[PDB]
Amino acid sequence: ELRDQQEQVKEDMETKCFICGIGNDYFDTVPHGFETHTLQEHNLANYLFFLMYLINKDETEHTGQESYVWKMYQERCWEFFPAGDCFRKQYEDQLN
Amino acid sequence: ELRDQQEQVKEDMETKCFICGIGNDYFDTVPHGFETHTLQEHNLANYL
Amino acid sequence: VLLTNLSEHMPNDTRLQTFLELAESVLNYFQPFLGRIEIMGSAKRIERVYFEISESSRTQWEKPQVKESKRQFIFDVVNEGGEKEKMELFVNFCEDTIFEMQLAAQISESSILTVRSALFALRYNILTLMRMLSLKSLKKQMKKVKKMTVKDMVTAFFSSYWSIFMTLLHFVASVFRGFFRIIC
Amino acid sequence: FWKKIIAYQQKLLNYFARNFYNMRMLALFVAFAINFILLFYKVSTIAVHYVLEESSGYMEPTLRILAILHTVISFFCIIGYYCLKVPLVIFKREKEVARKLEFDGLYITEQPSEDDIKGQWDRLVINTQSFPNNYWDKFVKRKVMDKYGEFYGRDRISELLGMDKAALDFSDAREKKKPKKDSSLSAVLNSIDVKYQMWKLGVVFTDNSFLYLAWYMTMSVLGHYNNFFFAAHLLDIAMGFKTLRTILSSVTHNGKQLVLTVGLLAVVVYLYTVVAFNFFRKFYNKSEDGDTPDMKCDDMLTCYMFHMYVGVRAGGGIGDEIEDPAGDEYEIYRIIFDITFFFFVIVILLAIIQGLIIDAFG
Amino acid sequence: TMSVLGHYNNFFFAAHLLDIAMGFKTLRTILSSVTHNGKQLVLTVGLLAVVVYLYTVVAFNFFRKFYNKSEDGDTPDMKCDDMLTCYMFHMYVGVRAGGGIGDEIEDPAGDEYEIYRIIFDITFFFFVIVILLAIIQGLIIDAFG
Ligand SMILES: Nc1ncnc2c1ncn2[C@@H]1O[C@H](COP(=O)(O)OP(=O)(O)OP(=O)(O)O)[C@@H](O)[C@H]1O
Ligand SMILES: Nc1ncnc2c1ncn2[C@@H]1O[C@H](COP(=O)(O)OP(=O)(O)OP(=O)(O)O)[C@@H](O)[C@H]1O
Ligand SMILES: [Zn+2]
Ligand SMILES: [Zn+2]
Repeated sequence: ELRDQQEQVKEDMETKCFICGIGNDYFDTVPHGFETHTLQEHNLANYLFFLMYLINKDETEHTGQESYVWKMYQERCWEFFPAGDCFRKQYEDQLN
Repeated sequence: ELRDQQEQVKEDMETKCFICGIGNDYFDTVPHGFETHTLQEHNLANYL
Repeated sequence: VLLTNLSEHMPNDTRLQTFLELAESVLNYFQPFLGRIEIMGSAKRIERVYFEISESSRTQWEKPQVKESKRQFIFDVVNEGGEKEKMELFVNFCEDTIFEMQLAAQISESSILTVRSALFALRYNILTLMRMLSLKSLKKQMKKVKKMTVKDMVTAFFSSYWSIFMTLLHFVASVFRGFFRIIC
Repeated sequence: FWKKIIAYQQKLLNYFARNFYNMRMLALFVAFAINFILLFYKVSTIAVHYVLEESSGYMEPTLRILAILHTVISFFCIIGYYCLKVPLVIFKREKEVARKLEFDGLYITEQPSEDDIKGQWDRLVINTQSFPNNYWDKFVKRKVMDKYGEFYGRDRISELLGMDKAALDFSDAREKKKPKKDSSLSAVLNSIDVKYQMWKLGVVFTDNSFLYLAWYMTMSVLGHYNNFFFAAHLLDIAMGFKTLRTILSSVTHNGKQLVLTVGLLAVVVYLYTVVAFNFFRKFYNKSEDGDTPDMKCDDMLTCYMFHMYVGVRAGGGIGDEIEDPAGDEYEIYRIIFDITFFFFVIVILLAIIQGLIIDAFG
Repeated sequence: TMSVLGHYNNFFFAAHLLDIAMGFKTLRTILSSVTHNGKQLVLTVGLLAVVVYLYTVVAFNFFRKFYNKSEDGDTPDMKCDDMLTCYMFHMYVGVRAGGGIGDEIEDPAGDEYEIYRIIFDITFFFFVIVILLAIIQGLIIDAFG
């Protein structure tokens, strides 16, 4: 059971993105697309660093996007996390 | 075998709707779409 | 940040890539400190956000304890985590990790002998093997082997490899002796 | 003269390289034959006699013939290995060092860790004139030159790579053209690149398979002094047969866990030894005659040895071997001691080992 | 043929009970666990026989003194003075023993080879009794799975 759980963790992390949850193949239509997406676009470390930066930033100095995310994090709403969508999927026509 | 059967039950219920049988991804094109569908639209308790 | 935003939002503007080629070095310098995330913006669109990542934050993130905590968190979320609580647990883990990396940054304020012996043994033993050729005294052997027959030919062919195997045995013995001297 | 000697040497090398594997099978077959003959051996009279007793009487000369043949085949297997698989090892090593030199600057920008014997030994081959002897790319020195010639200095890169500077221009200019025949002994001696052969011999000596074959030959030689040394060659079946690889991989897959399980067992047994030594020293008499008591737990080391050997090998635990506790003030504590020993050591830990093997299979 | 021979000797009819494996499909599932990995099971026995032979070599060369199996002192019955006899002993008694060959050979206390003999016994118990039998059982379980 422990070995199967480890394998399941590995398979999930290798087949779908942590944040949005889209499969690897859709990003892999472009070469190296999945790792590009999971390491530059939807990196969880980047979200952690953004929370750090937004907390350590002064509230008066917040931009509009930062203020939106700040208010919504204060109210504990997680809709701002992209779920089922991404930049590429939104701009399929223009980007490609 | 018993553990595998339990895991299979969990996987089936988490990946496809009980009534219609459509996969989770199609509903998940809209955020929280699968649970919305399986808890308000196609809830088996609602049929009961 | 301005140039990265412009490039990523205008992916096919030749004037823009030439200008980026001009701006190449600065972007390379600022690559580690540039953060990039995507959020579901107020205009019902996915918006990409750029911020600053500090060197201290990056180092504390790359410290091994934080990596172990990340692995444990991912294991827990994948195995016994639901879809509702995934983003809540992720934010809780982010908060705890941010606190621990800040505290770590706060507090953090300001074999070879065996390898050498083995290399020396290799050098010495191989040298002792090669002195036989280095003497350039093969003339005495050539005196008798001027009448070269197949038998003497094969004999020398075998003798060379036998000498190599003797050298290997001597080298292994020297390694064991040196290791014993080192441990003692 | 040389045109014939080199050709015949090449023919012999090719023959041995071709027949490397068949000789490795023949060595195993001869090893099984020798060990089957050795099974009809007995000692006689202490006086230890190397006397083979048999009804036929011919197996005695057969043993000597088979031993000589085994030693010859073992030597031939080293020769065949040298002719066949050494070139691949040299090719891979030269490829790795060249790639590290070019795309990592392993000796220009950075330096070996001083703990990597491979990296430290590879420093010799860079200066050699006969570099990529086996690796195809002969322009690696001109590539490293073009990559790091400006920042780190052309004169320094050339010195590191052993590239000679003035000779190229002085030969492209007015240069005398007269070759000299290699048939001379001085010429054939000067032709050999001593340093490159040194590095190659070092790589071969550090090769694992060559070391295993040397061990095989050494044991074959020692078998003449003592015939029972030929039994070590039966340890070669694991490598001879691919079928045994599947069975052995179950053990080797989780070898670290199997060793740690034994360490944990040794710690648990040590704790039980501590408890028995402090509280139950009275039940460890192992002498039947009452006149001489033989106590196995008056000493810490002796008691631990007892628990590790007799208690562990016992099917029911240490209680199967130590005195019955009936009618004693420590009866309940000793019963708990025995039951816990049986449950944790005999039942669970051995189950952990077996589960590790089964999980390796799966 | 066995049915015919049963008339000459009635106990030849017991061989026909070996027909249940083919008569009942239910026994096929149980027997398939054994037959699925039969080659591996035979190779495991061969490997066990080789390991026991190596242990026999070691005992014959170094520990021939502990293999007396006679209680009365007047007639010594030594089981390892001969190579074949010692191998037979190790293959039969040592393997069938639950604790290894040390359960059946003489106690080594107070001897110059005490440590070596203890290592010999422990390694025999670990490699033969514990691991190889575990390999056989794991093969059967893996066949089931
Ligand atoms: N949002 C995400 N952020 C990061 N990685 C993701 C994400 N979604 C999926 N992944 C997957 O995670 C993989 C990286 O694994 P992970 O971050 O757990 O560390 P690792 O590769 O085991 O090692 P290390 O601890 O050295 O970073 C990526 O290759 C990718 O397949
Ligand atoms: N038609 C359906 N009705 C209800 N749930 C469905 C249906 N189809 C699929 N599901 C899945 O069933 C999950 C709910 O599980 P289930 O109803 O078995 O109970 P539970 O979560 O184990 O706990 P509880 O007993 O507290 O309700 C949903 O999250 C969904 O993924
Ligand atoms: Zn994503
Ligand atoms: Zn439905």
